[PDB]
Amino acid sequence: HMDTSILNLRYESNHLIDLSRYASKINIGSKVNFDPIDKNQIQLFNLESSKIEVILKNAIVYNSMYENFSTSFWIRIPKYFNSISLNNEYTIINCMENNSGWKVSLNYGEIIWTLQDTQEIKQRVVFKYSQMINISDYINRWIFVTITNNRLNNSKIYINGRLIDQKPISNLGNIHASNNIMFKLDGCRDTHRYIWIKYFNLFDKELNEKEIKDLYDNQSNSGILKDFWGDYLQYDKPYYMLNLYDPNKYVDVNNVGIRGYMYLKGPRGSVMTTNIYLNSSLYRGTKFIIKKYASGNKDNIVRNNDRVYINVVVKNKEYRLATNASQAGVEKILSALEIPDVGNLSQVVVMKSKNDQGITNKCKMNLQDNNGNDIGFIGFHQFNNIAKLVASNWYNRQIERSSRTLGCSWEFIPVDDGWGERPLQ
Ligand SMILES: CC(=O)N[C@H]1[C@H]([C@H](O)[C@H](O)CO)O[C@@](O[C@@H]2[C@@H](O)[C@H](O)O[C@H](CO)[C@@H]2O)(C(=O)O)C[C@@H]1O
Repeated sequence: HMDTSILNLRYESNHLIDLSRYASKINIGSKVNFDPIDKNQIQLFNLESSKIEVILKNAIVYNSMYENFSTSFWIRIPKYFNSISLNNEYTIINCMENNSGWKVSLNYGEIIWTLQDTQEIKQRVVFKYSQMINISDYINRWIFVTITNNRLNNSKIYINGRLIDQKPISNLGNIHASNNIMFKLDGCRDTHRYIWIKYFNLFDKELNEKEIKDLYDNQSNSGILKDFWGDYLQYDKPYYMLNLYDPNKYVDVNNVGIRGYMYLKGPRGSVMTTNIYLNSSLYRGTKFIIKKYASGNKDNIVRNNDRVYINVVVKNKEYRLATNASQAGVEKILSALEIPDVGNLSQVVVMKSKNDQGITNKCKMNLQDNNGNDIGFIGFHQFNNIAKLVASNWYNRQIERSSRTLGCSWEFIPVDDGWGERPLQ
């Protein structure tokens, strides 16, 4: 019954603007980069001119002993690669003046919130993520940050709608924040560092748990499927495949044609920089390309419920993922077929977004016959110790979001500069 956002930065009507009633003024530097496909995604480099300043209407400048307030935004932070990034806290969102106010800063594996009163009393709340981990929910993936502040008790940091850390701030006095907000890498020693950011909001209350969940859901664009990094999933774009039940395996073929089969094999192998990161290799196996079938939309964005074809790239040539549904048993083994030779075989796939408590960006792929009847979600099944890819209605008959739909949960991984791995070929 009341929108509590007092700043809402959004790309609309050809400009990045504040949608709130305050219409705070925005100044964009010459070295700010925008995503051509998703116009709201903003890239800030470690350069002077790569910045955005917001001039706040005076009535919303924070100068108080008592007022509760919150902030939210989405961020995508490239993997830290070099020891130059160790022990180097750098500001990214600045509303400090004369050593009072608030800021968001980053450090190796950290997102930090700092409040400081006019007597120089400080409090920090921190989200810490490891870079020594097989598959990270956080490294180089879009994350939803929310920070809330109750002047009588705690400051809280949430990540993807989940509470991470809370610390008391009731000892802080008057906090006199800056007249402007500066989005800019300030004090970062790594010359190659950047961030992606979108949807920055300020709120004039402490947001509650539900409000934060709703904000997360709404801002996530659930009508559009996402790749592994959290960007829009696209047609005609090569992707490496991740199966969430077996994250240490990758997709391979051996032989194309109807006597061949797709399968999962492991382990993936590792990428490493000693003391800096140790992760599973992501660029392994045969790449998949999503192809337009039924969609009436002209763009290359894959939408929830889009019926598509899936192509497999083998030796730089495209083949069609298909199966003969007539085969005995509920599990229908998938093959990589010459596109002209697919005939009446089952090949149409319905793309669907999943969302739950686990990792973000999950996709399901429901194979259908040519009459539109379900063959089943694409997962895998053991045949003589070989984990062959299959379409199976066994998945569709399982309880939703429960652990038995893990095997048919996939993510699509394109090569990305914030990951830094070199493909083997
Ligand atoms: C709750 C229950 O009965 N669970 C069964 C399970 C279900 O039938 C299935 O998961 C659907 O929910 O099936 C089980 O596996 C069976 C094998 O033990 C048996 O040798 O062969 C069966 C098929 O002919 C079937 O595969 C399973 O998945 O564990 C048995 C389990 O109790």
